[PDB]
Amino acid sequence: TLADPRDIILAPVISEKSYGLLDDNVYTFLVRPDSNKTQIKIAVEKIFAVKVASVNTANRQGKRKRTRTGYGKRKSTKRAIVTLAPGSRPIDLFGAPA
Amino acid sequence: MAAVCDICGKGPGFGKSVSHSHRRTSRRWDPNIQTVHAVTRPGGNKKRLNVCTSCIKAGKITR
Amino acid sequence: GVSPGELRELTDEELAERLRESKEELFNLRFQMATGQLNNNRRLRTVRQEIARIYTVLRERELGL
RNA sequence: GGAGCUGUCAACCGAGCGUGGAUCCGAGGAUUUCCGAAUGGGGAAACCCAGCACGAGUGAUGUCGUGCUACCCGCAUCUGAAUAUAUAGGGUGCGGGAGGGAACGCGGGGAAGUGAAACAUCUCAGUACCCGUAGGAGGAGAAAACAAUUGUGAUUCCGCAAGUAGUGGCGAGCGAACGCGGAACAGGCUAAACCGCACGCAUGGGUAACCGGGUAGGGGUUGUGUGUGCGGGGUUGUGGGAGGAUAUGUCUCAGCGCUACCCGGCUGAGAGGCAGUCAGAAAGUGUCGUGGUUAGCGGAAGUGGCCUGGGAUGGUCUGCCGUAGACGGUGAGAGCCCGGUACGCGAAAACCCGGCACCUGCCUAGUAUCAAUUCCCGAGUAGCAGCGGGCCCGUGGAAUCCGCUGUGAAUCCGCCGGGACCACCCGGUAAGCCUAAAUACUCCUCGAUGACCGAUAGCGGAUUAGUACCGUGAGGGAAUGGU
RNA sequence: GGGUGGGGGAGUGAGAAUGCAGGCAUGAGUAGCGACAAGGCAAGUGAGAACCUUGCCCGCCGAAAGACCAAGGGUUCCUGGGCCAGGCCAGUCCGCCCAGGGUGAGUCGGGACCUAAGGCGAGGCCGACAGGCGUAGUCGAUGGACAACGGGUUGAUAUUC
RNA sequence: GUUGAGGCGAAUUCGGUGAUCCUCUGCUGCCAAGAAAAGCCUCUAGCGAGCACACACACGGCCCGUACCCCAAACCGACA
Ligand SMILES: [Mg+2]
Ligand SMILES: [Mg+2]
Ligand SMILES: [Mg+2]
Ligand SMILES: [Mg+2]
Ligand SMILES: [Mg+2]
Ligand SMILES: [Mg+2]
Ligand SMILES: [Mg+2]
Ligand SMILES: [Mg+2]
Ligand SMILES: [Mg+2]
Ligand SMILES: [Mg+2]
Ligand SMILES: [Mg+2]
Ligand SMILES: [Mg+2]
Ligand SMILES: [Mg+2]
Ligand SMILES: [Mg+2]
Ligand SMILES: [Mg+2]
Ligand SMILES: [Mg+2]
Ligand SMILES: [Mg+2]
Ligand SMILES: [Mg+2]
Ligand SMILES: [Mg+2]
Ligand SMILES: [Mg+2]
Ligand SMILES: [Mg+2]
Ligand SMILES: [Mg+2]
Ligand SMILES: [Mg+2]
Ligand SMILES: [Mg+2]
Ligand SMILES: [Mg+2]
Ligand SMILES: [Mg+2]
Ligand SMILES: [Mg+2]
Ligand SMILES: [Mg+2]
Ligand SMILES: [Mg+2]
Ligand SMILES: [Mg+2]
Ligand SMILES: [Mg+2]
Ligand SMILES: [Mg+2]
Ligand SMILES: [Mg+2]
Ligand SMILES: [Mg+2]
Ligand SMILES: [Mg+2]
Ligand SMILES: [Mg+2]
Ligand SMILES: [Mg+2]
Ligand SMILES: [Mg+2]
Ligand SMILES: [Mg+2]
Ligand SMILES: [Mg+2]
Ligand SMILES: [Mg+2]
Ligand SMILES: [Mg+2]
Ligand SMILES: [Mg+2]
Ligand SMILES: [Mg+2]
Ligand SMILES: [Mg+2]
Ligand SMILES: [Mg+2]
Ligand SMILES: [Mg+2]
Ligand SMILES: [Mg+2]
Ligand SMILES: [Mg+2]
Ligand SMILES: [Mg+2]
Ligand SMILES: [Mg+2]
Ligand SMILES: [Mg+2]
Ligand SMILES: [Mg+2]
Ligand SMILES: [Mg+2]
Ligand SMILES: [Mg+2]
Ligand SMILES: [Mg+2]
Ligand SMILES: [Zn+2]
Repeated sequence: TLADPRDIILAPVISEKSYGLLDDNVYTFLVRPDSNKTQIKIAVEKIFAVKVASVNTANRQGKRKRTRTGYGKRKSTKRAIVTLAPGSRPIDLFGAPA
Repeated sequence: MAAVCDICGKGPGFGKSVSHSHRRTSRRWDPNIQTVHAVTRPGGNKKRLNVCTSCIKAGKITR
Repeated sequence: GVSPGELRELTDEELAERLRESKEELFNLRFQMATGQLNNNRRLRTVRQEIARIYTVLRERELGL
């Protein structure tokens, strides 16, 4: 019943683009697809005790693959790109050094 | 007009119309429904209803 | 995993604190798995199950245990 | 329940759990996004946007969590517009409905192709289809019935009667009933006269002559008369009730019926009898089952020899069980190898059924005799006329039954039926309601079976199946099993 | 899994229905290989090159055969692999196959603002039932209102970073 | 210059021509006589004890689309 901000942030995105943004101190997360930007900002600030400048979101449709005779569709995801305030303590992704 | 009585609920009946050559076609028997402005108490407000002449002939409604 | 029998002595606030601790632990495990340094992948199922256990205990306590 | 387990295509791994009882099987509970009758508002179904209340969070807007917020109907309450009485309408609080489902039921609407060697009457057929509306079944059901000189005695269903009597452009066709043999059996509540009690109206707006009757007085005014409702009374066809005169108190008690008395009668309570989840009243609470259902457990007897063989369950010698020689598996035809089978045990809990108590409610004098003076016995109904429908019956001499229109009765000396009608006789008692069983069906769940199919068969579907694919859409709709 | 005999029962016999389903011939290594812009050489890669990569020539479009959208499509985009199916030839290539990646908005186009034609429609009126129409209202852009420009950057986004 | 990225980086004046664009929801002419609502401004009804404004600082700005084809080999034509 009681809501936790960690229910909104699912996992970090690990890719070359994400590693590039990490140097700029911008973090990419996979979030629950129903969330909105303000809720994400509040949740990140609460979780990491950090200051957030802005949040960018994008919905990505899942890929279609065929397996033996028919097509199946992977799940759609929502990505949030979070840029910290100019001079905030970095978020330690705990394994994503870039 | 208005083939259903508001008081007793009497509705139309269905049958056949028969010609000289005995061709039978469907037709209706409609009750004699007439407009009435009915009051519930003397000098009260009138309400318009659709009732049949049998209900009028009986004391079922009052003007 | 924590057992329901040993859970059923915490009153309400200890249960809530345990639930918060479990959610934080699950968050950390999800991040570790995502970045690929988690070895025992059964921990996620274990933590999910104990979260469900705590929720069940709380709900049944509310509904006339 | 007892040693493995982390479902399957469908493997490969990875990482773990388990005798401190896992996986697995049964029951109860918790959780249960969004759409959908979908119901806060909107919407291209699965999306968008809110209001109120309470919490969370923020430096504060933003943001989050949980509840409630459709429409209509019924009931109860507050308000009573134009407008006065008032009503419409409005507010509030409680309940209820909506939609789905394979078949079966009931009520209503209702084809054509086809047959008639053409075709309109007729048939097809009250079928297909449609609408309304149920229940585990439904509809019907307790004589205003049959019968015919005797009698039967609510309804339903099966077999006959019988392809008969009949009916029919007497064409094609259609087609009863009486009665007989069976399955299953069951009967009950009301309305009315009358008597009381409450709201309403006229009259005395006091001469009521009433207030339990009377025995005499008392206040003498609240009686008198009807409507709306609640009680009592009543429920029958050999007519029965209401109302009168002879004819009496399950058992008791408190009150009251204007007063002293007889007889009462009413209310309430206690005492007894009866009945009960039922058609005849409606719920709930405990406890008990040789009760049942939802997991399951036990359960006899060959490691037999030889031959062939990859392999014995085959052949041949032998041994045994059998309340078990059903079926299936196992490296080839297995009662004795395995799951099992005969037979016998087994239920925390939940549900069903039954029993006993609690509990509920009914019974608290009227029985018979006489009187034949009066009242009542279901109304815009019956009957009659017109137009139709349906009955074997196609309008015919057309009874019985149903609908619309018109006219329109009487309460037992009444009224209806016995195939036009009349007289006599016989039967019955319409216009209020309820009612088990015998009958119909299987989306579904268990357990069986087959001189049924065996992959172009059998379901469209043994395979990704209402899938792929085709169509804007309603719809149409495959093919593919075997080391 | 069969034979024979006494009986019982059939989805019991195919060559023709311009029959149905599957397989396979003949025509035949035949027609065709989809515009009248046009290709060539050198080098490379490779088992394999007319078609792929690089360079240089030549030619064609240029009110399109260039550059952006909307509708529609749906991962066809990028990177790394692949080469038995597909591409009217071959293919080392690909809009094909496999894995991973990639779409960042207070101002752009929409909603949260507004209404047109039209749709639905509380009550309501009408209609045997089914239902028809319609008021309040509520939806409905193709229209009204409303705040951003220049440059850079990625393999793949940019008035978004 | 592994031909990727890097580093530096001049001058930038005056004429001609000239719109399908702007002034212009303007102007002129004509008859066939040419949406609505929000928005904005204003009036009062009303509310009202606190208000309106200037500067500075710090903040909040939501949901969906955004890849690629788009006179086509990626759309409608069974087909590149
Ligand atoms: Mg939850
Ligand atoms: Mg930004
Ligand atoms: Mg966006
Ligand atoms: Mg693919
Ligand atoms: Mg009506
Ligand atoms: Mg006909
Ligand atoms: Mg009449
Ligand atoms: Mg279980
Ligand atoms: Mg809704
Ligand atoms: Mg709606
Ligand atoms: Mg008034
Ligand atoms: Mg229904
Ligand atoms: Mg015909
Ligand atoms: Mg004919
Ligand atoms: Mg013929
Ligand atoms: Mg039912
Ligand atoms: Mg019934
Ligand atoms: Mg009575
Ligand atoms: Mg009465
Ligand atoms: Mg066993
Ligand atoms: Mg051998
Ligand atoms: Mg065998
Ligand atoms: Mg056997
Ligand atoms: Mg009667
Ligand atoms: Mg008649
Ligand atoms: Mg007739
Ligand atoms: Mg007749
Ligand atoms: Mg009549
Ligand atoms: Mg006679
Ligand atoms: Mg009945
Ligand atoms: Mg029955
Ligand atoms: Mg088949
Ligand atoms: Mg075969
Ligand atoms: Mg389609
Ligand atoms: Mg043979
Ligand atoms: Mg034989
Ligand atoms: Mg044959
Ligand atoms: Mg043949
Ligand atoms: Mg043939
Ligand atoms: Mg030739
Ligand atoms: Mg040629
Ligand atoms: Mg060509
Ligand atoms: Mg060469
Ligand atoms: Mg490409
Ligand atoms: Mg190839
Ligand atoms: Mg080829
Ligand atoms: Mg409408
Ligand atoms: Mg309506
Ligand atoms: Mg409108
Ligand atoms: Mg709109
Ligand atoms: Mg527009
Ligand atoms: Mg691009
Ligand atoms: Mg883009
Ligand atoms: Mg683009
Ligand atoms: Mg486009
Ligand atoms: Mg195409
Ligand atoms: Zn009437």
